[PDB]
Amino acid sequence: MEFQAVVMAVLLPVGNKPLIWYPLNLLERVGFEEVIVVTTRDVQKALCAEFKMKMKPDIVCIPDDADMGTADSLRYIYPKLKTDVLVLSCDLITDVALHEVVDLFRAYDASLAMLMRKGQQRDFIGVDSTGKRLLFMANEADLDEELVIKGSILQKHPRIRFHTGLVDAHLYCLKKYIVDFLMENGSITSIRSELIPYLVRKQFSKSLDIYSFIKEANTLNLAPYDACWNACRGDRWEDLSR
Amino acid sequence: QVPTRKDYGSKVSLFSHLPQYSRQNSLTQFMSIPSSVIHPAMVRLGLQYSQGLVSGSNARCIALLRALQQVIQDYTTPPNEELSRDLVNKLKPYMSFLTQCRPLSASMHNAIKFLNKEITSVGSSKREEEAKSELRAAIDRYVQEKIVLAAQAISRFAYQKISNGDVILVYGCSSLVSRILQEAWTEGRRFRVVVVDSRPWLEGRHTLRSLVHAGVPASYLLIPAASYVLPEVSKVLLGAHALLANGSVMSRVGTAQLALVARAHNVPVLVCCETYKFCERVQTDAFVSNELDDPDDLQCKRGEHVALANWQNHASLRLLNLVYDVTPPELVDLVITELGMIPCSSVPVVLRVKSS
Amino acid sequence: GSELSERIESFVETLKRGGGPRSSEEMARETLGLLRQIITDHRWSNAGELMELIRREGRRMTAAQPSETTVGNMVRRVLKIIREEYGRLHGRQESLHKLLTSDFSFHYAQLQSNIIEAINELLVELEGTMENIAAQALEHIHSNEVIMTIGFSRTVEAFLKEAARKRKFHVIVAECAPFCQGHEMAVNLSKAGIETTVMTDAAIFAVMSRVNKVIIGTKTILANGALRAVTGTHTLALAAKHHSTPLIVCAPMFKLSPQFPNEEDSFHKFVAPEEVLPFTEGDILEKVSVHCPVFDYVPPELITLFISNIGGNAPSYIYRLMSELYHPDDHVL
Amino acid sequence: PPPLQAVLVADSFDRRFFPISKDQPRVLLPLANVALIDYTLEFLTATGVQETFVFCCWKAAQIKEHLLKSKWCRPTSLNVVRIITSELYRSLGDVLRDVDAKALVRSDFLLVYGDVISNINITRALEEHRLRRKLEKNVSVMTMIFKESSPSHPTRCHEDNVVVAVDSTTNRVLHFQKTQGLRRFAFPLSLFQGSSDGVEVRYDLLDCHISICSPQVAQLFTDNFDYQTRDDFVRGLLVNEEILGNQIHMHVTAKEYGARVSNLHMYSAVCADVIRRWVYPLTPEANFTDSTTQSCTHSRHNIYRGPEVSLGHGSILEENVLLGSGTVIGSNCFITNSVIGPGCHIGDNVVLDQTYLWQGVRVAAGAQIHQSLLCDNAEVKERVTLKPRSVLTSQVVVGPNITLPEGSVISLHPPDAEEDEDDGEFS
Amino acid sequence: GPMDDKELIEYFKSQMKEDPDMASAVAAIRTLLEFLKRDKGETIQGLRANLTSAIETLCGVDSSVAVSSGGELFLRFISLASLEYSDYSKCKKIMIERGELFLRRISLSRNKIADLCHTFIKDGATILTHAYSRVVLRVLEAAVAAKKRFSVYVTESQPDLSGKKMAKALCHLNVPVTVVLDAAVGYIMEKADLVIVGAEGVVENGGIINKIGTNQMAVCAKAQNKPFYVVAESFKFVRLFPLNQQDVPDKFKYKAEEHPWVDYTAPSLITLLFTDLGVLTPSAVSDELIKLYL
Repeated sequence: MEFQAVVMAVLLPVGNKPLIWYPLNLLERVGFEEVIVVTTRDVQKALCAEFKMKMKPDIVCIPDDADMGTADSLRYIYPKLKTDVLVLSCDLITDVALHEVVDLFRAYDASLAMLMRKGQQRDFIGVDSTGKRLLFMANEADLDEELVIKGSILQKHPRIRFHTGLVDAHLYCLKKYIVDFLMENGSITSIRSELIPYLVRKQFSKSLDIYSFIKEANTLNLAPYDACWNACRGDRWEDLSR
Repeated sequence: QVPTRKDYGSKVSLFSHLPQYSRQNSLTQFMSIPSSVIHPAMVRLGLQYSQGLVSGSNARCIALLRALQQVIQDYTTPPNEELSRDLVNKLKPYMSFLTQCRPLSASMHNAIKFLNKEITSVGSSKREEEAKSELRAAIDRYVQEKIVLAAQAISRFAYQKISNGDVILVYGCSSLVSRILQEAWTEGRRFRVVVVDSRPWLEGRHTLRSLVHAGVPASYLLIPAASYVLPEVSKVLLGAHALLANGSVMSRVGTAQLALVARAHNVPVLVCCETYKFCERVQTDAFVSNELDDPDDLQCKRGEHVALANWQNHASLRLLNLVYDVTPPELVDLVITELGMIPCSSVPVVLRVKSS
Repeated sequence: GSELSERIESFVETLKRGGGPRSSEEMARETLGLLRQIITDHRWSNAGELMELIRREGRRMTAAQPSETTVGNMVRRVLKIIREEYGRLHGRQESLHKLLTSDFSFHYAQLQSNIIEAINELLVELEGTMENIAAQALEHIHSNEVIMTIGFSRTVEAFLKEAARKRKFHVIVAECAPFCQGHEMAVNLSKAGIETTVMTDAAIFAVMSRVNKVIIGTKTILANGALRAVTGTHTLALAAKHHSTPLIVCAPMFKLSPQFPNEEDSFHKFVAPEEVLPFTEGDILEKVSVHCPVFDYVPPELITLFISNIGGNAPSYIYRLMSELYHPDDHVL
Repeated sequence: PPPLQAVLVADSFDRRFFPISKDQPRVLLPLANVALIDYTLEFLTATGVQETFVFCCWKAAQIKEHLLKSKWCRPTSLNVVRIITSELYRSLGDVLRDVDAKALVRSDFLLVYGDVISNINITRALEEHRLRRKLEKNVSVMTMIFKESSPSHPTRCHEDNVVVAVDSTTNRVLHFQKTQGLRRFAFPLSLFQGSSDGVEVRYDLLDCHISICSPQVAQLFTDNFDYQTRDDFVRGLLVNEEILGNQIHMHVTAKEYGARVSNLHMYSAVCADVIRRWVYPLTPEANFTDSTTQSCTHSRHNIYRGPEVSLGHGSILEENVLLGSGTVIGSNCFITNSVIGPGCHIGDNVVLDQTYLWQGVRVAAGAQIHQSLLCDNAEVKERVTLKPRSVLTSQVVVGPNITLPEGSVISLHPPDAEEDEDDGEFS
Repeated sequence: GPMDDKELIEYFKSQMKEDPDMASAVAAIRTLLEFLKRDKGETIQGLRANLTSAIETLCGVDSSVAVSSGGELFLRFISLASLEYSDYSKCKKIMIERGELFLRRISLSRNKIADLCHTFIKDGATILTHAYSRVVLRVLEAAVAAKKRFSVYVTESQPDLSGKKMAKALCHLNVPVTVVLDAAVGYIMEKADLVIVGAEGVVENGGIINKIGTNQMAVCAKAQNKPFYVVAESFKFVRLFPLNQQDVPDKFKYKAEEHPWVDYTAPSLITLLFTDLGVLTPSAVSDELIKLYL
């Protein structure tokens, strides 16, 4: 058991099939049999009742609190975690071959592996020459109109490829000690906005490695309803195989 | 179960009996995530084997033994069965998967034989956790004795064969050779080293860096120019991947070339090898048993174009990337092992005294 | 006059900076044309002045690039032609017969025309050298043979292409690192339908046990039958000798140089270390000596046969051919 | 295409070579017994330049005398060399303003300094520059030449270290700055506003100080009178991208060599590279300058020996040694990684390591010189040991029975020299 | 101690002089055994140190390889005896008796070699030898006693004319022998059918250490496809691995312009070795040395 599937939800079935089904279906075809889902409870903790009518192999649902972050909800189910965690979100609708990411976590003994896609507050992504090792993680909120790179980083890696328009899939392969540190330091609220930039910064100061797989085929429809139609426009395209 | 890896490209007719894979192609794309048929440690080990993340024979053996220790730690016995049989039967698919990822080296073969002998020797009355701890301790002791103490003894033996003001020629990358040279320089010997490298791996560069970091003067050149530099060379120190029962030295391709040119230039040839790399099999040439690497590695960018790009378009064109070669015992003057300084013909004798 | 001087300077600078005529036959043709222009345009009275002028020009061209022996060979051939014409028009080798049985100041009006027509005949014979060498391919290649080559030799390519028109065989090509020109030879031979294999020089020994004969080109042929070939050819010759594999050198007659292997430290051509160790290595380049010799010396005892436009010969006969092409007094030049 | 021209600046307007440069201009300093301007002229001629303009202000008389005696001033040279001298020159901007005023350059000239050692062929770079000029209506004005290198190489001196941000698709220079004494590098996001793709930060580039420019570059230098160096022009052009963009591109070479001798460390690194044949075919035995006094023969372990050397008995030349014509070496000597000029006299039991001896240097027996530089006709007495990074300038005589410190610079000029001396270090 | 350096050297020289037939190594081993007999010690560490010092002194007396080989063999014998018996008092008697038996066996070794080697000489053969060797003399004596007829060529052995001594000793038993120069080995090689030489020391890889003219003789025999046979006793097996001629220790070359006294012959130039262990290939010496030292 090198991975435990974990699903974040803090969702309404906007589509032909329920939105949560597609990540569940992807995990099922990729080989998973035990899945952990954290359901929203701000409005009503009835998502477990809704999913109790599904025909998936095995699901373990847990209601969340009134308000919690992604990292906080990860901390919520710590006793249920024993190995490296595959953290996903219900909004993921993609036909990715997960071995394109998991292998990055396998071959290099990565501390964290993530999935991102080419696009149609921007995020600055700095990778190496091979295009796999993530060197820089930035958002315009924390920058005073000046992007700063340490001299030692360029000493070790004298070529940095910068991507401005890229969409994260919120698909993460995380080591156990990452979750242990997450519980040790309660300051972190969301893995997407603080934990990953913190790990990328700690990559250059017991070795820490961050890897990212960049895709150019399909991505997940964002939380806003504006892209909700677009996923449907592709849903029938992807429903034939899946 | 585990699918069969597909052969890549067209092979030379003389080498049609050997597998030939593609580096980009991996076996894990058709395997379940998380891994169930194959233990995750073995999956990761095979992934780094096929991509060439670990390459040295000693490094490959150490990584294999670490993965095996992890498997033994995670292993549990099934009801109405014995560990001595269940573990042996369970390890075989993992080794088949590893072989599919990349053909096993001689050191890994010997390690597998030793571990199988150790597991078979485990008594039925032994407790599960006692047996697992004993197996892990045996693996650690095997690593210690067969690698670290052997390298230290070989370095001490080779110190006596290195004198002040001599020129030593080395080939490729070998941890034993680098350690020997580093300790020889440390104890006070003053000399210079000539490093020989070959395409496409260019492993010798590694050794060069080590020498540069040790303060030892060093020179660098490719294998075709070796005949130019041997007139000033006094001794040739070669690492070995395996020693065969007939005294032949199985090593990186180009080693027998250097031995032949050194003999043509009247330069003695010294081979250092740990006794755990000795093999009972025999081999007269490099055709019967060898490894076929990725042919696309032979492509080189000369000028502004790659001449070998899309080489599969030509039906009659073939690309051969041999990994190993065999040096006959008549081209080797001395073998340095942890047992001492012996002739090549004494290789079977060691095989007789190690077994019993 | 001025145009001839510009041509000579351009040739010297091209030789010094490399490049120019890729083909050895093209370089020989250009050298012969330059020598013909020197003879025609420059003013001379007797044979001695012409010989001294040719000697000075050949010395300059040889000093421009000592590794290019074709220019010096052409200069010595022209000098021998001049000597033969002067002896034929004026009068009527060292040996025991000459030792036992016991002046170029004279001027003749028709000597220049004889020299020019002899040079033209030499050029005409030079044009058909490759076809003459390739016409002997069938006498040396049998059915289902295995041939081993190194680098990219145009003469060997013509040899194999002519042989493939009527026989089926396999050719193994070793990439002459660092300038892996063997890839071009392999793809060219594969385009002609020949089944070819690409391998590195490190495998030359390993596959040598399955090779029937070795056919290689050369840059220079020395007076004793030794070779100045591409680097790695000495190892190939040693491997062939270990297995008693016949080694055939397909080399035109204009690559014979009356020099001897006594010369040292100028034989091999040393180029920038970037070809062997890239500049991006960094700090370790400060304390590492990197040498990249382009050419290699092959002793005559490792060569089985020489195939030239005049046929096949043993190395032990090379001296006689060298006696028929060059006067012993022009070796120093 | 029109004939290719080149603008050669024979004046180093900085002052990094004092006190050595007081007597001899930096452009005429002997690196491997050959002046730097000779290397620059050979590089320009080899790459196809047919017209070279030489601008010299400081000590221009010696430069003119040396150039008129050189190979490139012969009528048979394909690269015609013109000498323009003015005492009002103060920077490269002044030279370019003069070029614009006199309209010397017609189209697509080459800009380089007089202390540049290179074997680069810019034919591909020139073709790319001309094609991008034709396609993009002469918007682009400058293409710089960089060598793919590593930050840890000796040729990557700290003073001239540079970090660049470019567009990978079109090789367009977006940001350019120097890393002199900086542990952090700041990149504005305005370049990211140009496009969401293509931005790449490069720190593996060595500044060959070679550029393919346009007459518009000279016009811009004339318009902005505050422009003094090339860095000022590049930074001003890059910051003012809103109006009259005038994009700057770049070209990277990986198989050829290019460097600039701007200080003693760079001088040592470039000399080591030249001796080790890294600038082939520009090698000591090639004799790219047609002079009989600089001929030599190459031998194993990179040993270059000139005519009439007569090495003494028991002396050993280990590796990377160049010997000038007429140099005399004593007995039981040990010379390694050193260049010795013509007409030198060396005593017995003297150990030279990584030293550079110019013509006329006499060294007494028993000396130990390491990583030091000796100028013309310098003298060293008996029992003298020179610590690394020592300089002796213009006939300095050093007394016996002393040991110089590491950073010892001695010259006949009192103020600039740290230890002014005439016949000894003790006053 | 009980025996001093002076009287140690005196005993060695007297034992050599009393029986000129006995080899230097046998005399050295006998002297070491006599030293062990009168030691008056009680610790196996002091006994080992004293024996090592005695071996150093004996090797200082004469610079032969065989003496050092015998010293190392004696040291290994002492180590094995100490391993067998922990108590020193019980160990000393075992060492003494085992040394007596060892002396008897190394005395019978020469006759064993002669009996096992005389069969390789044919009727009407031409045997080529290099210099004086008691083992070769005994081999030829045993061949003559077998009613075999053969001719012998010997070389004069220029540094000290022991070849003339060998020729006289062979004439003593009416053997047709000839004396040739050291420069005539290649000239006379085509006449000889096989080569028999002695050995002062057998190195680890199967090669031999012998008089200065042995190596060129073996090379000339190899160039003409002639068998090269070596007769050597077992106590001359030494764990030395000379890579070339310069690799031979200097304590054996000299004191026994420049004139080395010994040379090394590679195992590839040797057909068979005749020892008291039997007829062996050069590869068997390494096996013997490995088996001896665990």
